[PDB]
Amino acid sequence: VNQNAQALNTLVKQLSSNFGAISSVLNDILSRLDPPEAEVQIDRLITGRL
Amino acid sequence: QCVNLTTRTQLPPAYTNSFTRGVYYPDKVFRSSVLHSTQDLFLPFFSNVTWFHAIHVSGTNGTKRFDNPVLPFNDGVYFASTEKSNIIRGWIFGTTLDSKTQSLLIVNNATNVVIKVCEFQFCNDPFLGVYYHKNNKSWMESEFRVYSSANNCTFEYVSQPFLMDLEGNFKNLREFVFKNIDGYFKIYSKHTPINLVRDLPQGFSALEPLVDLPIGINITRFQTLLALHRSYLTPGDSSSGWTAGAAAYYVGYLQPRTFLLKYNENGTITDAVDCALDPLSETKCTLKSFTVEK
Amino acid sequence: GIYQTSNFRVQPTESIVRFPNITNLCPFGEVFNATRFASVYAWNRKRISNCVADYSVLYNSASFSTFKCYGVSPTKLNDLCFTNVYADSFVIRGDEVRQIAPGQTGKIADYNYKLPDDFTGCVIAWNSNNLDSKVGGNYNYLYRLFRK
Amino acid sequence: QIAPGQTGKIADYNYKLPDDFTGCVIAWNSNNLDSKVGGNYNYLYRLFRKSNLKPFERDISTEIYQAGSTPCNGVEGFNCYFPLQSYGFQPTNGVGYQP
Amino acid sequence: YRVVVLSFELLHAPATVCGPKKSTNLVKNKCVNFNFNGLTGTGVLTESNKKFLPFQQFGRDIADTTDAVRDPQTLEILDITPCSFGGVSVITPGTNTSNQVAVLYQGVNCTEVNVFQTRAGCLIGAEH
Ligand SMILES: *[C@@H]1O[C@H](CO)[C@@H](O)[C@H](O)[C@H]1NC(C)=O
Ligand SMILES: *[C@@H]1O[C@H](CO)[C@@H](O)[C@H](O)[C@H]1NC(C)=O
Ligand SMILES: *[C@@H]1O[C@H](CO)[C@@H](O)[C@H](O)[C@H]1NC(C)=O
Ligand SMILES: *[C@@H]1O[C@H](CO)[C@@H](O)[C@H](O)[C@H]1NC(C)=O
Ligand SMILES: *[C@@H]1O[C@H](CO)[C@@H](O)[C@H](O)[C@H]1NC(C)=O
Ligand SMILES: *[C@@H]1O[C@H](CO)[C@@H](O)[C@H](O)[C@H]1NC(C)=O
Ligand SMILES: *[C@@H]1O[C@H](CO)[C@@H](O)[C@H](O)[C@H]1NC(C)=O
Ligand SMILES: *[C@@H]1O[C@H](CO)[C@@H](O)[C@H](O)[C@H]1NC(C)=O
Repeated sequence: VNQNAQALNTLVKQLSSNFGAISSVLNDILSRLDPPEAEVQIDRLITGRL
Repeated sequence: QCVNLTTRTQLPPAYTNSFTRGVYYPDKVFRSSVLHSTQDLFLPFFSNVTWFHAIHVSGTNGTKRFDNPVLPFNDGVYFASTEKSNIIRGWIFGTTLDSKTQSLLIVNNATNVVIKVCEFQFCNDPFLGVYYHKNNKSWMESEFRVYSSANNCTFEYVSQPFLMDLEGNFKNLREFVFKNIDGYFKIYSKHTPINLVRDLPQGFSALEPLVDLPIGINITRFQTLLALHRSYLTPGDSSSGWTAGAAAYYVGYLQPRTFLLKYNENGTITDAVDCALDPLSETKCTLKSFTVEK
Repeated sequence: GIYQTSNFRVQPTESIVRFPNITNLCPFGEVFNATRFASVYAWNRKRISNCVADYSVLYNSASFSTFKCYGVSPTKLNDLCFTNVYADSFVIRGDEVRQIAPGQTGKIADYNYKLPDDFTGCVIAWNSNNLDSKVGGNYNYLYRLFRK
Repeated sequence: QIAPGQTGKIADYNYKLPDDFTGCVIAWNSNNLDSKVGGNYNYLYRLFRKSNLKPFERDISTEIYQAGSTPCNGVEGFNCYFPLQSYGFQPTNGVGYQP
Repeated sequence: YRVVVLSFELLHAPATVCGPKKSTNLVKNKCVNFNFNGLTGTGVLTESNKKFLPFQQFGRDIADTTDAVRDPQTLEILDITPCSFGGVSVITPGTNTSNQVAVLYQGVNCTEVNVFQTRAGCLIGAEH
């Protein structure tokens, strides 16, 4: 059980990482940047999260 | 208008231990019954904080002079005060502390707090002359002798007093943390009744935030404002001041540390662990738990 | 058998926004509704800071014959929180109003108050016929024609 | 501004380019063909529209825009403006202002 | 002509003059887009019995999702749950026998979606 809990916990914490992006919040980056740069930042976040 | 005092004569420094003091809430997020690790500017546990009497009697004759040293501001300051007569009134923050550069001023008199960001021309010994009225004596009239002139004021703040009225062994511990980050001056504070402890007491009290001033100025150095009840024109032989400076103030310096705070069910930080103090604390931080099994 | 084909969600249709009460009323009435305006050589700069600034009151009041903004559009000014705003209050003749804008010349633009070519801000004026004029002539507003 | 991913009065109100453009943009100076001594104002531009353009959308509407809260009804006035301003192309204009 | 020139300073310094922060009505117990003091999100809001200290604004019991938040206008404390999601499964016999299918919604109630509620989810089209 412990391992499985850890297995999930770490995963969710990976949502808080930037992976080189300006923000670990996709909504914040979009509400800030137009498509042609928000797309680069979202691509960085997608790479990290995938 | 300012009044010249005597030479400070560069009293030798004296240190004391800070037993688990200076911990503030880093965020405005309610957290309940969990352990959170934060890397921020904290006062390290069991550190040497330098302590000064408000009034020091050191001369052979018995001279009474304010110990109001001019002190640096290195990445935050933990300022504690043990007093009983409201003889500490505020602070000044700045880089040059003259008319050339802007500076921040905080004073507290009996009714409200005065916070100003201006180009004050401070004198060498800023202070507040305190006198009682002839019939009431309930409040304490203050004459401000901090700055010669002020120009280019860009901030003004008034609110409820930072320091409670202290008007006989009921000493009080006022703990504050000052930070200057990204143009915001952040103040954290806590007030606690103390009893029969000369120095800083052993225990854990978390500093709740007070206020964030968008001052947007550069702060490198700071000083302490004191209240003179005696007379500078005629200094008494003794007892004109307040019991030869029984009250005192301690200053320690914040440094970048990672702390493990324990939020209880009711949202208060009840305990902390400094990861770099000892190997036990390092193990506790690595395990994210206060208790460690064999 | 059993097959996981799609995913079920509930897409929302309405959005709600909550912010705390609007409190720190910026000094504007003391500038635009002021009883007296200084001369064109003791020009009134008033610094406005630490206050929330409502601009629709001005731009949608239709009492300003000039709304000329440089560097910023006048309709998105409500969606910005600047460091400071300097409110410049005076009275000037109408034919000279066209002289308060960057890059211009004239006795006011050259000998009263120069606006740099890189302005970011707004010039706004209203007709003060029934406020500043008197029957015998109001000569309390002074103007220079000569400078070195 | 004639390139994908850019913003401004033309990229938003005159010519929207999609971020995925394939093709070439070409432009040269036209001082001695377009500019006149008295100024050629035959080329008109927009400063205010209700919304940003979708790519390759060509809007030729001349409806008077509503800047205030009251309707314009095709008539200018207070907070009512025609959509198109003229350009002061002159042969003495600077690098920024020549066509 | 009464003239005012408003010069606006936009520098790399904190702002002291700000525009109005337009807010809207509260919608409780409904799946909505919410914006509380700058946090934007999607979810439902319910009344919470938690007590926030005066300096505290948000809540994170799990440290990865803001479970609760204090409303800016009215000082009431309201929590937040995610709008019900979950996979959709098709329960089918082989098509070589029949084209009738049932639909299972995993881990959802039969209100958000011949209905059978199981611990596995809401089943539609299959008889109990
Ligand atoms: C603190 O001060 C004492 C002397 O009072 C000294 O022995 C000790 O090394 C100091 N510790 C630190 C960390 O500076
Ligand atoms: C406190 O000080 C301010 C100026 O710093 C002064 O105006 C005020 O009157 C003082 N309070 C009282 C009760 O006099
Ligand atoms: C928290 O506060 C409640 C009363 O408000 C009390 O019942 C509970 O025991 C408290 N928990 C602590 C910190 O002891
Ligand atoms: C001036 O006063 C009028 C009242 O007739 C009001 O409508 C207007 O908004 C005021 N202007 C400012 C800048 O407060
Ligand atoms: C906002 O105003 C309402 C009354 O309109 C009041 O009940 C509420 O406490 C106020 N909130 C703040 C944060 O001042
Ligand atoms: C399945 O359907 C096929 C026709 O597609 C038929 O040949 C076969 O007999 C069927 N088998 C069963 C077991 O239903
Ligand atoms: C949700 O499912 C439970 C069964 O676990 C049921 O008791 C409850 O009524 C359902 N909720 C609604 C709103 O029907
Ligand atoms: C099962 O039998 C009980 C009576 O014992 C009845 O109440 C219930 O509706 C029945 N369920 C089904 C699915 O037939």
